[PDB]
Amino acid sequence: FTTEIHPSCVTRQKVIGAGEFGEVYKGMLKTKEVPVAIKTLKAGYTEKQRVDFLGEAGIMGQFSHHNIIRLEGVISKYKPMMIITEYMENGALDKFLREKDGEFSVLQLVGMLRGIAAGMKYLANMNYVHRDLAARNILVNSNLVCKVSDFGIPIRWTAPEAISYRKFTSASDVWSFGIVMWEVMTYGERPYWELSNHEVMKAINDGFRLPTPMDCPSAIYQLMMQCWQQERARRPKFADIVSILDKLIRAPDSLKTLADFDP
Ligand SMILES: COc1cc(Nc2ncc3c(n2)-c2ccc(Cl)cc2C(c2c(F)cccc2OC)=NC3)ccc1C(=O)O
Repeated sequence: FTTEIHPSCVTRQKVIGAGEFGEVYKGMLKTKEVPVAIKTLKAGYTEKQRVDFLGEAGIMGQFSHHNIIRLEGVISKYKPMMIITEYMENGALDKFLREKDGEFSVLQLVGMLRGIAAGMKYLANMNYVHRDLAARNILVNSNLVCKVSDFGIPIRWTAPEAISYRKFTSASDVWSFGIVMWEVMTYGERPYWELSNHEVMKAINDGFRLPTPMDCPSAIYQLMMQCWQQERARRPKFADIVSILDKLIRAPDSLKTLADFDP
């Protein structure tokens, strides 16, 4: 099932974006009132668009994890149709970190990566391949919890066997996670900067990998490199990534850089 919500229990308060299917709002939901994100289906939709739009909520409704965006419910009996999710105060991860450049501890950044990895582990253990994992598709709440969203072709986030041979697996999601680690540790820099998609694919085949971010711990960058192994069977699983990041968090000197020992 999917909880069906009566439109009188929703208040749209502010437009916060333009989605694939229509406008997206911040609002409130009566259940004590809770802040929500509200995706609407624009009037004048094709049957395919209506099916696609409501399919997102079908997938999302199958999952319940602290690092996966919560579906509160849908409005499908009234118009416009709406998908109601938990509101995430700090928005998209890549934009959040760019606005906060240099303002987090390395422990805090690794903790965000730990949450993302835990959400992805849950997805993989439910045999869900995401295929579109990127910092723009992760949301951050006011307590800095990061949650995967976007349940429904960007070359530089995709594993080469998925580009060349359309082999999308949890292992290719792991490649994407590596790129996400690099987005996080650079505070939202664009992967491969403005190299062309062709130059990106060419460099990866020749063995180029993204370079170490400034002040990135050695174990974190080497974990990225392991996620970017050309042969997908040599990549860590998400269960391994979660276990590795927990060890680093528990030995936090492993995360320190020079400024932690000087000005
Ligand atoms: C977009 O900007 C924000 C969104 C915020 N919150 C928020 N919370 C939930 C959602 C969204 N946005 C949002 C806003 C606009 C758009 Cl177009 C989409 C969404 C999404 C969303 C996403 F960010 C990525 C992928 C899929 C999404 O919907 C499923 N999911 C729901 C908060 C702050 C900001 C900000 O920049 O200050």
